[PDB]
Amino acid sequence: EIVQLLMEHEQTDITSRDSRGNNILHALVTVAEDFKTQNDFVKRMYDMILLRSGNWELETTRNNDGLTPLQLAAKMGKAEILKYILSREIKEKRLRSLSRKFTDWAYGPVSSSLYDLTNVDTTTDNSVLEITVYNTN
Amino acid sequence: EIVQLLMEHEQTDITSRDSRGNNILHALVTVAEDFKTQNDFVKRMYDMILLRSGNWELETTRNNDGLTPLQLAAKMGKAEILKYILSREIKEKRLRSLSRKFTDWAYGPVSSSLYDLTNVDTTTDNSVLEITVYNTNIDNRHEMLTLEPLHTLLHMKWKKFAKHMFFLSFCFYFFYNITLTLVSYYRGWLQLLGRMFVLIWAMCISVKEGIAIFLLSDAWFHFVFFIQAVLVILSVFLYLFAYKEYLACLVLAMALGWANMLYYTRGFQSMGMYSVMIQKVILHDVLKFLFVYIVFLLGFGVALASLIEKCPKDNKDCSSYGSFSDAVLELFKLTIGLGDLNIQQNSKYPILFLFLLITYVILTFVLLLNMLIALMGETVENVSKESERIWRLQRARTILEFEKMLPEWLRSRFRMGELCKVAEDDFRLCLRINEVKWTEWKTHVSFLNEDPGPV
Amino acid sequence: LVLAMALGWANMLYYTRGFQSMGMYSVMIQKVILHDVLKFLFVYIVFLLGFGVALASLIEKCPKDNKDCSSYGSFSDAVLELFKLTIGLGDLNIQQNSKYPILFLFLLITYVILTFVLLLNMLIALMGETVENVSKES
Repeated sequence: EIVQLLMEHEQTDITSRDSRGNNILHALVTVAEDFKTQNDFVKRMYDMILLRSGNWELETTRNNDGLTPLQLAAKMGKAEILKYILSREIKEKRLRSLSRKFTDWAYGPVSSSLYDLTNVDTTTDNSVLEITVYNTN
Repeated sequence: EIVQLLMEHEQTDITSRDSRGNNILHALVTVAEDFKTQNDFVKRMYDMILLRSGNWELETTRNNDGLTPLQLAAKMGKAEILKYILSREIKEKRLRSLSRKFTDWAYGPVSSSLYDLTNVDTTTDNSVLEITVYNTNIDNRHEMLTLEPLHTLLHMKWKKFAKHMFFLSFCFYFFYNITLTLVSYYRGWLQLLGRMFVLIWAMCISVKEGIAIFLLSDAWFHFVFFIQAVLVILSVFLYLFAYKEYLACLVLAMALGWANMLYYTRGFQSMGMYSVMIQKVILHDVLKFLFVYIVFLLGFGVALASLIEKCPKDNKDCSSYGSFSDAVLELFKLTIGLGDLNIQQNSKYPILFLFLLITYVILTFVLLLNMLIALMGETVENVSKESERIWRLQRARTILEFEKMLPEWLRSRFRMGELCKVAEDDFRLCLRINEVKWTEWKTHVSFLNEDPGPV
Repeated sequence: LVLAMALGWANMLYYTRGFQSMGMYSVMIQKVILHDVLKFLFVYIVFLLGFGVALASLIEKCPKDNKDCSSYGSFSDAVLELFKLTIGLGDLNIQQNSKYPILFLFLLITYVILTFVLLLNMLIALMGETVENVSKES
């Protein structure tokens, strides 16, 4: 409710980066240590916030470490949140641009779940695949 | 309801002590055998009673055995009640003076649960820690120590000093037994000083283990160290004298010491469970096998010897298994797999000889198989759980041994207790802990320190 | 050249990691040789050195101008005999050129027994880790 209030307030700054360089979503990604401890409320908040901000600006940012919150999800052990971020399907035609998980082919129980490889394809200076696989701890 | 009535009556005597010296709370502590059997109603009664009596008088009492109900819980196996006795938080500002579990720092899911160490800090003639750890006839000591304050005390002390002392003693003993090896292998001025150091260190450990025995199988090591040092001093005595037995006792003590090295291997976590496995194996599993193997050995040995009793024909080499000891030696050699298997000479019944031998082999093999099957059955469960618990117990016992070895002033400097103020001019010693809970969101109305931060 | 050759034939296991079954097999090899065995080898070796110096000291009696008359003469030779016995090839007999033959035999037997129970316990620890960690972690 308070999040709804703040994002309804005009003086709010959504894209504000902290002294550590992190943004809102970066914090949440630091926060979700495990599914059992929090009963998975954070994914709901991530979803609500992205639905309340229809831009790619947030996911496009980099912290002072030079990493996307997705890249930060890799640098940490965030798993369920990552399952949500990669598997993201939106029926809303206004915000459908955001959903990475597409479904373009379906005759019945069979379907084509089409996914997005932008920063994952091992192309631009790092990748979720490379980052994770070469990560430690 | 009846309790409410009685405590509402003025003629009641709450502090009344029995012919045994116990009071109300002592009795409940005697009766809390298990959570499952009683469905945990006693904790509720303890709580209601303390809330009906706003004084420290009861828990400050001592029985005729000279023990608080808390100390009585330690001498007993009461666990669930004890978690309440230590972890006690009261939001009521009138009775808040009683609660030992304080929470002075909270910004969110993070908080500081501050606990009280009054009788637990190993200070006043006994303590819950010392009492529990040195207690016997209680198998619940593990769950007792899994609690927050005691566990964190042990860890804080290990990170303070004890690890240094453990590695230190390990180094001393290492150099000691190594010097002993050099001596035993080579038998100027350096050797004399080394021998003097050996005598001194041996006297030290010998007197330590002697005092330990006087204060007296988890303690199996003490007697072993004692026997070692005894054999050492005996070797020294016989060395000076014109005797041939000095080498024997010396060597025996040396090998015994290299065996005692396992006790120092008990330090490491994995090696700890490993050594616990050693002790458990050699205690439970093997002894049956060895006893019964030995009686089999004696039987088949006398059998073979009797058959072999045929005349050697003036040649010892012609007669194998002639001496009973030689026959037993051949059998054990065979069980190893070096034995000499052959059609016997100077024998009346070679067939029966062979058959009895084969039967001994087969029986030994299946017997080995059965110590193995018993081993696996016990291990599948006892291996993981019992190892960690018993290991931590041993760790705690040794830690407290080191802590009791030290004087008061050094102890006073190494105290993990940090004093903290509490309402009503109540000053008490405490151990700060910081924990987190992500599930239950409960606003903190009761907190001592206004400014939420480590300062 | 030879040592590198044998080291390479050992490195062949790394290529065995390709196959699914042999993959989990090689993972089991690595996990075993890392966790289980090192404890056994360290503690075995210290036992070995102790009982070795023991046997050598007892054997320190004069060989009588005959090296063959003195077994366990060199510490390395004694340790060799002990490991040979653990294999099961050792020569067990009443020792000559010895002051305390009974003590010698007893120390030897104790070494055997300790080694055996020790082996049994590493096997215990192995199984205890294998019940769960074998399948999934592999």
